[PDB]
Amino acid sequence: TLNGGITDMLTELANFEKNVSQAIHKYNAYRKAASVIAKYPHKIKSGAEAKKLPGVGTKIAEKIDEFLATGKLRKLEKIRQDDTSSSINFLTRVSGIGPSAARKFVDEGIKTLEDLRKNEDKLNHHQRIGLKYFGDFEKRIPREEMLQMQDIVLNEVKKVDSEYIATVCGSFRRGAESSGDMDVLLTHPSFTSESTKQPKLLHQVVEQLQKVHFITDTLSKGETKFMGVCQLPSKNEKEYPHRRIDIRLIPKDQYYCGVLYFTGSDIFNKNMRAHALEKGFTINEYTIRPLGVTGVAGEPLPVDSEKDIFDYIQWKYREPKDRSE
DNA sequence: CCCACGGCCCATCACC
DNA sequence: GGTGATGGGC
DNA sequence: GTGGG
Ligand SMILES: Nc1ccn([C@H]2C[C@H](O)[C@@H](COP(=O)(O)NP(=O)(O)OP(=O)(O)O)O2)c(=O)n1
Ligand SMILES: [Mn+2]
Ligand SMILES: [Mn+2]
Ligand code: NA
Ligand code: NA
Repeated sequence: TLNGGITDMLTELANFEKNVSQAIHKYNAYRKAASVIAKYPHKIKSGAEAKKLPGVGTKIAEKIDEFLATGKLRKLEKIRQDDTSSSINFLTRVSGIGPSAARKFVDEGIKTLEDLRKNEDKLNHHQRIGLKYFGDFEKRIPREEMLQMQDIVLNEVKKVDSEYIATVCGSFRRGAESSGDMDVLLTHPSFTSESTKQPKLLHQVVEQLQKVHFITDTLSKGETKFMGVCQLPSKNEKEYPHRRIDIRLIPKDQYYCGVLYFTGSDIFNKNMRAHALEKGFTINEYTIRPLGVTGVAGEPLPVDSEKDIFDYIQWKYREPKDRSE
């Protein structure tokens, strides 16, 4: 909340570049600037002060100057008033509609929730589910409900096979009081980086959760990755909101790089890979690998904790609750 | 000045 | 029909 | 939009 007025401006500018301009690198630029400003311990009094930070350059500093002088930014006013940009920005709030589809709809004169209902025939399955649960999907999930969800997922997973390990990651694991969705990491001793020892590994768990009517809809489903919709049961009382759930099956011998990754935050992961590279390592969601002189990655290093990955790249260990960058 | 900007799974659509 | 191309998501 | 090169 120290520099919240600035980070809101930068976030809104970022979304505009992603959704409307389709400039993904500008989007990331703004997001980067917002994050670096966000973990800055003094409250910014001028743009030149902010320009000291990496990620904040000339253009953003100007915008910070204009904002601190007037409490708003003209560029954002023009954007909000512009009706095509407005329409396109809104449609992307529907799951399954990205910058491309949103722009295509608006060009056809389709630019509201009602217009989407009226033209439902033009939506794919994903976009239809997103439209259906539009309100629910923009609701935060209180941590109290996450724990109820966690209990159910962990248990039904046990009911299929007790050797399964299901770990809730994401913002939940970072100890957030509310989450946008539920992220589940799944492993089994059969599945390592050396085979396909079980087929239907992810299917069994998905199917079991559908059977107890916890999972209600499927957005996508393959052999290692499920993207879908879930809902808590009601005791008798108003229904719980339908929630987004992601399930990711990962080789058991790569569990810790997996849980590090799926815990996030997404920007923290960009920071960690960025530092890891300066220290002669390449990290992804699966492994950490050393680099030779030529910039050629060796074979995966041994990992048996999250702290192990931190030690290689010589970072002091940070609790998941301190990765919300 | 100029360019690189963590990446891969899954669904669908254009094209043959 | 099978594909390669692309979008959307994490 | 930014910073390293
Ligand atoms: N581009 C991306 C997208 C996601 N991720 C990782 C880090 C995230 O913590 C994890 C899950 O993403 P997520 O569910 O969209 N957001 P996250 O759980 O961190 O916070 P919420 O908005 O869900 O409450 O995937 C990433 O590293 N790079
Ligand atoms: Mn999440
Ligand atoms: Mn998620
Ligand atoms: Na700077
Ligand atoms: Na969307």
